[PDB]
Amino acid sequence: HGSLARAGKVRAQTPKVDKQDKKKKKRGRAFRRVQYTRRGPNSNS
Amino acid sequence: ARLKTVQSKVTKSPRRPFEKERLDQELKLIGTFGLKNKREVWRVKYTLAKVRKAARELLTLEDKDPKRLFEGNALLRRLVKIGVLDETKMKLDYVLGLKVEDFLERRLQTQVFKLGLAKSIHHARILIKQHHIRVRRQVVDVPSFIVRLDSQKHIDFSLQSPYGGGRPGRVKRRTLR
Amino acid sequence: GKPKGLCTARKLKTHRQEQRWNDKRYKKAHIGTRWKSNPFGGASHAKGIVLEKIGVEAKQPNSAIRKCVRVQLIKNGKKITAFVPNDGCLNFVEENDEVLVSGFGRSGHAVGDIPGVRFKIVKVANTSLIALFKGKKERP
Amino acid sequence: VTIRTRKVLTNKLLYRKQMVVEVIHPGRPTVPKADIREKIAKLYKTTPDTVIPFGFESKIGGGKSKGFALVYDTIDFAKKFEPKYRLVRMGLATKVEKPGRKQRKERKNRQKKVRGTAKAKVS
RNA sequence: UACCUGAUUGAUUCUGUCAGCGCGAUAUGCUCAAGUAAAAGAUUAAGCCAUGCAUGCGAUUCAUUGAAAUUGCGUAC
RNA sequence: GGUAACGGAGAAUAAGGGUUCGACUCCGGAGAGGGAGCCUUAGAAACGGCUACCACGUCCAAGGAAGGCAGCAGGCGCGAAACUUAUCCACUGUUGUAUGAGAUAGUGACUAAAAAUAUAGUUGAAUACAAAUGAUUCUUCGAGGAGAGGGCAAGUCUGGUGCCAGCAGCCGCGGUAAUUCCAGCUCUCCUAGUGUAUCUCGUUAUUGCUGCGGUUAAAAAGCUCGUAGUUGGAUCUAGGUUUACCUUGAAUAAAUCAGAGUGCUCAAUACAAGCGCUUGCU
Repeated sequence: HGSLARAGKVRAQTPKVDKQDKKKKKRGRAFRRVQYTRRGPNSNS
Repeated sequence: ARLKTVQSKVTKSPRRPFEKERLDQELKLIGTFGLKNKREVWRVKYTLAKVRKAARELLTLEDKDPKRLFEGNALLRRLVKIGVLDETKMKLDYVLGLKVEDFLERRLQTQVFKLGLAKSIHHARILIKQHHIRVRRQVVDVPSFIVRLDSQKHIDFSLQSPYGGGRPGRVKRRTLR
Repeated sequence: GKPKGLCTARKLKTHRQEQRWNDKRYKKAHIGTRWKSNPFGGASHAKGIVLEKIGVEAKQPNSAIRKCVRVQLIKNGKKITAFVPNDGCLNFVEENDEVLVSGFGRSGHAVGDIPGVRFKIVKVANTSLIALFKGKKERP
Repeated sequence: VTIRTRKVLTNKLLYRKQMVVEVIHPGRPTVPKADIREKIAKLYKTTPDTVIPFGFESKIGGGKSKGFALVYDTIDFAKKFEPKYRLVRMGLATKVEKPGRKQRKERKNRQKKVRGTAKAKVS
């Protein structure tokens, strides 16, 4: 059970993964325009 | 010594931060009139609500009240000169019918692309930012700038802009050099 | 029923003032011992030193050991227990350490499944615990 | 570089004239105050050293700009009712080199401690 | 804009609080293209202060224009 | 007796009725480390005046001599908490060369208004200023904060851990097939801002005068007498002397709040300004 010594266990066991690179998203009015044109939003399944 | 500087707020946040109806409606308004942020539209809503609340407070009084006369005539005057209120509709019982779209249409950003000075509203905004629009011999770089009825017909290209008469832009100068 | 006479203002006002003391909020805000009883003395943040670290059995039905640290405030020397947010952050807290502590959110009441813990650490060794978790910085 | 004048008041009790001068230099930079001075002098058929343009601020995008002007009856009245800094700026008078207030205050403070004629000597 | 929503139950209707929600004050995290106004050691310690300044300017001029000094005035604003 | 109390003008919130605060730019009061006593004067119980005591310092050749930043700027402490040991009388007043009053520049995401990331900077000019910087004209070149189960807008995608690590204001997720964690990939809110903590107001008709509730949810005294308090029946000219109360005026510093006009480019703001033509009118 809990023992006060197992700190960081899950994040230590966590397999390490890197990030991905994407074109700098449009900022401000361009972001609003892109969102409007694109107009669930995140329907994975 | 120095005094307190007088400040005042123009934006009032909605009581409900999230509701699909308001969210979608306001997004649609942003799309219709090119704005920067929801604060832009809340500013117009709160100006409209100040107008409507003052008009309602006035209408609570009878017709010929001195204050009612003065304030209502002044408010109808201001809306007329901006070009929001109709000049054949002179009453507060009728000013209680307006919307944010009305004031938003009276922004320079709309008129630029409306009168053919820009293709898109985004193009209009970037032109104003780059100082290629002028009004009554006055280069206004403020998209929310409020265009009166009189100045409605007094906007053309800047007298210095490459597109309004002037030195070629940086790209053109690079190419020539 | 309440009095309704046109000359009973004194009775109404006195009764209302007397009954305001039976209100938890009014009594809590006007008792007079608030400053002496509250560890922060009416402030929002405080500074202290670490003494030891403990694990608290989270309440039922939750099963876990929440990792808090016993701290001593510098303003008054009172002993409190402060929670160390985010994963594996107790490592960044070593005995005899200077910490900035703030309220947990419920104004002197315990939060969640952590029993008897009403403060939380906002900085350790003059560093933001969130920065330490996010790797934006390192232990001085 | 058209110049125009408005709000002209003849100050006999100050032996000058006060107006508002507007200079139009579209495209071009702000007018040199010397050029403004020459144009005002030609306008008012009076010496170019007896005319004082000051406080000239330009509007955005070139073009309009506003700054005040003082046309003086004679150089005596000019360098009679005027602060020294303006005369230094236009060269009528000259700046006098003076120590900073910090150093001068220190000097007077030490001069307080000393009595008699040694006050001048101490420095 | 005279507004509510989640949580006691196998389910229901209440009482009731807790939580959410809007504004403002103070502190603080991350971050911040340039500009305009602009608060700013009140909160606790009316605690202690190095160092510099913050009150000095008609009558009386045998010093070299006016120094020094005596008066007068102010320093209670 | 207490006040983590200077009073007011006012501030925040805000249907109405209110609740809370107000050290702070204006007005009144008080104090100059704590007390006390005085000189001068029209005016002081003055402290950038003196005298003594107490607390705490400073220089001494040890005989003596001194100090009062809750003025400006800075320093140490205290703390969650607050700026340059700068330039000037050029502006605003004091009787006017003098004015750390006052006016300039510095640090400054307190804050209020206005606004770049798509379809800035830089070189030297011109302006301003007591000098300056930075603003206003030309010319050389040349995206971050939170979030994504419900409240509440937005993923039952991929791997680890198996009630651990962690999240979570609340309800609740995590026990070997996690939409809530740890990651990776995805989207929503707001936006150069966005979170967190404490507190005020609304929400709260959960302090109820408007306006709550008391059979069983908290709440009718066991019952009666009784002073103060509160509240008290109808009735005086309908027809064909005192008060209380209501109406209207008088006396009522500004600044703020409400409120006309005016393109400071808009707005917060500010209280400006706007036409002819020069010797000007409003």
